[PDB]
Parts: sequence; structure tokens; C-alpha cells
Amino acid sequence: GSHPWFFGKIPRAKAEEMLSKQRHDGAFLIRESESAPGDFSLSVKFGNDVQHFKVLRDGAGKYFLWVVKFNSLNELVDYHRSTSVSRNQQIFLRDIEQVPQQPT
Amino acid sequence: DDPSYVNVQNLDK
Repeated sequence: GSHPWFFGKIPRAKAEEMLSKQRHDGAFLIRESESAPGDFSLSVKFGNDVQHFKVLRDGAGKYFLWVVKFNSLNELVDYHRSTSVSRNQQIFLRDIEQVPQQPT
Repeated sequence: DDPSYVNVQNLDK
């Protein structure tokens, strides 16, 4: 239990910063709308820029942010981790910042 | 000054 991609209450820009030093175009993190009282969202590096998806709720507890929805945040990650995200290339959610635990 | 989020509904608001 933890969050290898979720953040909590940060600014999309902060997620646009940790995603800018990333290396795999797919790196992602989820943000709880720092401007809202609690609006889920997610930043991800596609090519080098940081585009984010708005996260919504089905009103029952589901979470979505693009096309298909799910029943868990990390669930939407793994899904988009094997499924592309944009119709322009094949990008997927990946791990951002934190480096590969133990990287010098 | 918000960048929005790719899926984010259009700015129609």
C-alpha cells in the first residue's frame, strides 16, 4: 500500500514538472485538483510535454478520465498502462519521479 | 490560466 504515481493535493504544473524530467513518454501521476476542493486528475508525459486527464466519478465510486472508467484510481492506471491514451501515438501511464528505488 | 486536461470537457463550460 502506497502511491507510486498518485500525489494528493498538488498543482497540475507540479505534475507537469516532475513529468518534464521523466524519461519514458507515459510517466504519470494523479492530482486531486489543487484548485478544487478535491477534483481528481492526472498528468502524464506524452512525447515530452505534460498533458493531464480530468478524473470524474460515476456517482457510485467509479473513476474515469478519457474513455473507459474503472472502480479504482490505480486501476485506471494499469488499464491505460497497457492501453494507449492518445489517438496520435501509443502512450501509456508510467511511473514518475522517485527513480527506480535504489538508483544510487 | 488553466491548461485543462486532454479529456477535460471542451472549454464550453
